[PDB]
Amino acid sequence: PRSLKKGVFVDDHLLEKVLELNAKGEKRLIKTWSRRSTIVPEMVGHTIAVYNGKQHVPVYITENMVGHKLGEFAPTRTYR
Amino acid sequence: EQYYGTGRRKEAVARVFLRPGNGKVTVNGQDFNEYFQGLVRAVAALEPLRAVDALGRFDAYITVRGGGKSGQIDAIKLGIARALVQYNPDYRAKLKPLGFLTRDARVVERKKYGKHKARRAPQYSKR
Amino acid sequence: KIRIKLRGFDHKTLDASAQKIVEAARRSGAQVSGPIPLPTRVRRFTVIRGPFKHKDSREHFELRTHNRLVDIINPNRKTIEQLMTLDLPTGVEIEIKT
Amino acid sequence: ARKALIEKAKRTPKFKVRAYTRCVRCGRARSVYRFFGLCRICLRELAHKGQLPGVRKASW
Amino acid sequence: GNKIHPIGFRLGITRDWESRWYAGKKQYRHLLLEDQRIRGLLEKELYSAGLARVDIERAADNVAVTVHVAKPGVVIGRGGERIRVLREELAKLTGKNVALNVQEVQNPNLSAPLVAQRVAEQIERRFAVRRAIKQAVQRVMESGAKGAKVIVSGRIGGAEQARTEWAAQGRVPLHTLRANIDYGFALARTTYGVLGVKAYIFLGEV
Amino acid sequence: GKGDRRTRRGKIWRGTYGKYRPRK
Amino acid sequence: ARRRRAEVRQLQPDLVYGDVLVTAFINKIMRDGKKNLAARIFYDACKIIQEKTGQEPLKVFKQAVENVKPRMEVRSRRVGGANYQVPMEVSPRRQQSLALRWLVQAANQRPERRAAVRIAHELMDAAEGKGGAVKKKEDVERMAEANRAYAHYRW
RNA sequence: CGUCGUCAGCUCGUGCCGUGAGGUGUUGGGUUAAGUCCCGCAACGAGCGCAACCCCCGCCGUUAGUUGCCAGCGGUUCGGCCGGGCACUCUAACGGGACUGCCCGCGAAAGCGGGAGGAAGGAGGGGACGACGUCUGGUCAGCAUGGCCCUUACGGCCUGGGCGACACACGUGCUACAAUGCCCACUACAAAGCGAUGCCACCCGGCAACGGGGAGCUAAUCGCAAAAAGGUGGGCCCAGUUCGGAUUGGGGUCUGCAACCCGACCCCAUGAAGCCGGAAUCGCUAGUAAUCGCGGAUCAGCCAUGCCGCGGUGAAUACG
Ligand SMILES: [K+]
Ligand SMILES: [K+]
Ligand SMILES: [Mg+2]
Ligand SMILES: [Mg+2]
Ligand SMILES: [Mg+2]
Ligand SMILES: [Mg+2]
Ligand SMILES: [Mg+2]
Ligand SMILES: [Mg+2]
Ligand SMILES: [Mg+2]
Ligand SMILES: [Mg+2]
Ligand SMILES: [Mg+2]
Ligand SMILES: [Mg+2]
Ligand SMILES: [Mg+2]
Ligand SMILES: [Mg+2]
Ligand SMILES: [Mg+2]
Ligand SMILES: [Mg+2]
Ligand SMILES: [Mg+2]
Ligand SMILES: [Mg+2]
Ligand SMILES: [Mg+2]
Ligand SMILES: [Mg+2]
Ligand SMILES: [Mg+2]
Ligand SMILES: [Mg+2]
Ligand SMILES: [Mg+2]
Ligand SMILES: [Mg+2]
Ligand SMILES: [Mg+2]
Ligand SMILES: [Mg+2]
Ligand SMILES: [Mg+2]
Ligand SMILES: [Mg+2]
Ligand SMILES: [Mg+2]
Ligand SMILES: [Mg+2]
Ligand SMILES: [Mg+2]
Ligand SMILES: [Mg+2]
Ligand SMILES: [Mg+2]
Ligand SMILES: [Mg+2]
Ligand SMILES: [Mg+2]
Ligand SMILES: [Zn+2]
Repeated sequence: PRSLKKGVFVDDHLLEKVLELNAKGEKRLIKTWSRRSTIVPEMVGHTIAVYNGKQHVPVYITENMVGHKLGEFAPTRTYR
Repeated sequence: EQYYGTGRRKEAVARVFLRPGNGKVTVNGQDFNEYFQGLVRAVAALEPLRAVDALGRFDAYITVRGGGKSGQIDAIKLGIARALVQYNPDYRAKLKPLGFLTRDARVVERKKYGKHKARRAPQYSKR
Repeated sequence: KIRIKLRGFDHKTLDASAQKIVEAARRSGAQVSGPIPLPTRVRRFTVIRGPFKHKDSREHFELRTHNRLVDIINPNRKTIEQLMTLDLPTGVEIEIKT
Repeated sequence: ARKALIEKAKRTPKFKVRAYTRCVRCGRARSVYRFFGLCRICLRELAHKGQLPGVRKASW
Repeated sequence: GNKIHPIGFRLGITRDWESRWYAGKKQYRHLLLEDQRIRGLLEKELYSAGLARVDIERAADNVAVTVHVAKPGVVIGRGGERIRVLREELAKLTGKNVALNVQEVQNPNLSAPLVAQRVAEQIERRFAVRRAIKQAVQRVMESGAKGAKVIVSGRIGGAEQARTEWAAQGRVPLHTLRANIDYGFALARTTYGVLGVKAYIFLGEV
Repeated sequence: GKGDRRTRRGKIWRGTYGKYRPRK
Repeated sequence: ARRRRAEVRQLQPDLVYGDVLVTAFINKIMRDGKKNLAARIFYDACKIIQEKTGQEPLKVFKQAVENVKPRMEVRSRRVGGANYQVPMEVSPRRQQSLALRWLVQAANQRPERRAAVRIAHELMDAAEGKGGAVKKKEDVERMAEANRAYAHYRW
């Protein structure tokens, strides 16, 4: 039962920093602190380093995860 | 012609207007039984009349506001009790002994702090 | 035919204010609607007595606001004079519409 | 109430949300009333002094 | 740690407020903060005069500040120089054309706040606490009063073991409402720490 | 019971409204 | 009750039979102060005993009660490192209490789905000398007596 | 501030007694809820506590009518709507009322039992109020404060994370295990409160949450607001079941810069444990307990089933 409304939120920090990295092909890594941002189509194929609070984690974003958030892939706590 | 009282119970007041007639009773524009739809208590309200063989010589128009049905039932009991003596002080002599003329003072006791509700105190363990 | 409102925190500051008006304009205007007592609106504050823990003590404080009406009909000429500028109560506030 | 933190007064919140109240008398953020801009402690104190007009000891 | 403020307890009767002004949920908090800010500069200034109370009446941009003191002269100044400077300092803080009456105390030995201040001072001047107390209780008892009582906190004479000195005469019924007991608290900064003075003065009843 | 959000009591208890308890 | 001896609450006569003992039984039936719901239950039962029986419900009632009152019971006590079931006579006030309580208790043990039926049957079933309410009453008396050896501990 | 504990009790002055610590008074007999009052007494009084003075509830009255009403009448779009009137109900200021005063019985008294008149009867019910002191109680993280300690960091700013981890254990609660019940209709009866960029009538759209439009109120006058338990009718028929709503999959709506960690809400699907709970243990003496719903503070929103209040229905029992 998830929901935002109308305006699939995305911090432009990386957006206009990825939609641009599309023009000159692709790239290698984009470390961000904005795990708030929603993953979107034009991200597929990229690799975003998401800060979990102590480190930036490598995340090869794929089609199957186009609707999820970035934090969802950078687990916060360390357990057993 | 007319005879008034009032009667109050658990914070519920009622206008009791007695008049010579059959036994018709209008409560907020409804038949006694129309208002007290199946509430075994009801009968009580008119008890003051039966006390003095009345009912079969009187009629009553009642207005009521505040509280709840059973509280209103009692307000009416006191109103009708007062109105009856308003029509004849000699009614006290035998109407009083049955209490009818007393206002029930007991009301919802205040909710104190530290308790769960006035008296119910919180549950404590390993004391 | 003036409608005046009298609110406050002291119930004697308003009685010595609604009558401060009526009696005056009671000899120059209509016989007035007398002072009408509008119900009060109470504001409660409940506080834990001590600074730390002890969430079972608490003390109760209320800020009750009293109200009045008066309401004199016949906005006469000799009325707005015995009144107008002869105020006294200081903890009162006044509204006027008619 | 670290002086540095009583910077709350700083309109500039960047985002209206982040703006929160604080006791105007002790800086206490944890239990401040709106109608007084005072926390439950400072409030109890001044009320006792009689410096809070109209405010009395409620009993019933 | 029991017993309520003897004043806050007596605001209904035998005791009026120190601020008489109506307000609504939109102003109250402000006219309050200010109303306080006033007592701020005031009490930090008029100290020497010996300010026992500061009533504040309001009407509408009108401020009826009434500084009560024992030495109404320290308020005024040379001819009338202070009650000019300050009276201007006030309207400077809050642009509200503020008045600023001044009253003398018919006996500063019946001003609980003062008695506290007095004793509280002697403490910083390193006096013998018990003496001060007994004395104060005397002054008050002498110049009228049906009862009186002073209380000092602890670390008396720089002692490591904080204590509490007593002293009192005549009636001082904190429980009876219609008592009319003035009360005053005086602090007491020191080379070794804080002490606390409390003054109680019982006068008349009904 | 009061814990069944798809019932009258459910809504009332949770002080909400919806299909199972619309505003009259 | 350390000071006085608590006077017994005097109840309001029945709305129908003008009986105080009825109000009691009703009260015991009642739970969560639903005196209306209570009253009805008893009454419907009265009409059920009125049908399946030719006798008047009020009288059937009285009887059952009378049959379920215990005249003896054992009250436990401490005596030199040991607890003893001391037979004790049973106070009239307490009898009526135990009787009315038991009926209702037993009644709600019955299998019949409808409340009033359960009260109905249990009540009439009681006046007949049978029923779980009466069995309790008997077990209690059997409990007492059966410890008459500890009767000298009068209490 | 908590606590012993609203438990009574803790003391002083002078006198008297004792070498002295100290004692007497405050012990004793009667009586109270009370060191409450009486009687006695080498003591006579007083202070802090009891009590009383303050608040709420219960009966009545006097000013005072933008909320009551055919009460009585004239109009009727039968809505107290309009005219009209303050009687009534209320609203809120001020007073009256109870004193063991009266009668009987018992006392020596204080008082005790009982009876009348009274709304109320012997502290009418609830609250505020908690003595000298005890716990080296609690709080240096509300604030204040002596002393120590850091002063490109033990100060300051951000972005992100954590305070929301989990094999597991306990406290306090919530919702239940059902027929004195659950569901859907229809219809009743409250009290306190809160609301001008805030309550939000009504209308339209949507299953709905909610969107769009929009009247009204500075609010006894408009809104929150439905009262729920009840009452009436109908369904379920004893089943883990039309009990119970945990968990999980979807699809949405709001607040907010932003709901992954970590929001509430709606709708569909899912439909867990649970059949009344071992040893042990908590509350409450009556409008109390038990049940039912309603408001508020904080607050954008909310993790409130928590607190703090409000009113409806309304028991059982106390030998001792
Ligand atoms: K200590
Ligand atoms: K489960
Ligand atoms: Mg209740
Ligand atoms: Mg608690
Ligand atoms: Mg708390
Ligand atoms: Mg600081
Ligand atoms: Mg905030
Ligand atoms: Mg805050
Ligand atoms: Mg269900
Ligand atoms: Mg006591
Ligand atoms: Mg002596
Ligand atoms: Mg000797
Ligand atoms: Mg000697
Ligand atoms: Mg002595
Ligand atoms: Mg002694
Ligand atoms: Mg002694
Ligand atoms: Mg002795
Ligand atoms: Mg005494
Ligand atoms: Mg005694
Ligand atoms: Mg003596
Ligand atoms: Mg310690
Ligand atoms: Mg400890
Ligand atoms: Mg320090
Ligand atoms: Mg935590
Ligand atoms: Mg673990
Ligand atoms: Mg809970
Ligand atoms: Mg629609
Ligand atoms: Mg979140
Ligand atoms: Mg199972
Ligand atoms: Mg079953
Ligand atoms: Mg008790
Ligand atoms: Mg709630
Ligand atoms: Mg909120
Ligand atoms: Mg949560
Ligand atoms: Mg809630
Ligand atoms: Zn504060």
